[PDB]
Amino acid sequence: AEFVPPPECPVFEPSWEEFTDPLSFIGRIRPLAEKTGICKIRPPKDWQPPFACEVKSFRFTPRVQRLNELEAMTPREAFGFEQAVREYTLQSFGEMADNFKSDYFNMPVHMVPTELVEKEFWRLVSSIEEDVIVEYGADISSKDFGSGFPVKDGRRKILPEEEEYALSGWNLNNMPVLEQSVLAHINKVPWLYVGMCFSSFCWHIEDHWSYSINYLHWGEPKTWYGVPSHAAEQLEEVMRELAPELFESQPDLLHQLVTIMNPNVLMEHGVPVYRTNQCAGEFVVTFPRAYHSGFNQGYNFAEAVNFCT
Ligand SMILES: O=C(O)c1ccnc2cc([C@@H](OCCN3CCC(F)(F)CC3)c3ccccc3Cl)[nH]c12
Ligand SMILES: [Mn+2]
Repeated sequence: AEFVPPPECPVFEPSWEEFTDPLSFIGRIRPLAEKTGICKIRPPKDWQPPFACEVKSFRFTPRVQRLNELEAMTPREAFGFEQAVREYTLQSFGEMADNFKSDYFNMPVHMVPTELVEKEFWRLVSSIEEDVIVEYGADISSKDFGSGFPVKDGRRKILPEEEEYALSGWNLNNMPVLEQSVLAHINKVPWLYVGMCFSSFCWHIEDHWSYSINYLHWGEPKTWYGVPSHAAEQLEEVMRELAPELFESQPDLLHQLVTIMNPNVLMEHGVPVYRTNQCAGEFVVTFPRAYHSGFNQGYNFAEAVNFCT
């Protein structure tokens, strides 16, 4: 009945020598990590970049997420107007996020086990008797208020001890993003995610089957699920069988907007699924054509970008 957590994805703790070049390190761990779709990378203990976003002016209107919107398809009066719209600052969103989680679980936010949030999230996704609605500060461009990493673009002050992180190859602004093609000779910045408890992203792969790298700057963990690329067709077949028939004929780019599926359903159909809790200061790398999904344990701040090799 209750959710069965998938097996854990690989976690790498590179030494300072191995941490010199990201693409070199990802290329070496590839024989294992590409068989799990996702992997987690813990930087050395003394690698701690500062938070370089413009906090005072950081404002956004998050998207409203109804956890059980797909199950509800199986209409309500005045549908399409369920939730009033709120604009937040970073502070007011965190106050809302902490108040929501502490009130939902009736305990301090840091005392809620990650396994309980995970079990409750997937129960609410399939629940028709309880309509839980959360908000997600998703797809906030790093050009709006700056990246979470320090950037030497002469827009915000950089301290001498912070210049190492502005020049680091693990700075998401310094990842290679230019794909090779003939059209590139004839003729992208990171995105930010401000999460709260139960805010989520559904199953998808990246454009051009690209790699992606994800960094959690601060906050409560982000729970991930990943499927290796050799099982990509198996996942799409399970979707074709069990996803809502009204969305069956939709192209992949549109279907991926609502490809919500319990990982146990995929595992029951023979699809290998791996999980991880990405904590503050840790990287998550997704490999080409590796389907991934997840949700946030609480108030946190993430940065993500697609990169090419
Ligand atoms: O939230 C995280 O941590 C996280 C980690 C990894 N991948 C994702 C992907 C997303 C979301 O956007 C995907 C599509 N957009 C990607 C960025 C873009 F600029 F190209 C514009 C299109 C999303 C997807 C499905 C349902 C809800 C949400 Cl919110 N969130 C992720
Ligand atoms: Mn993604």
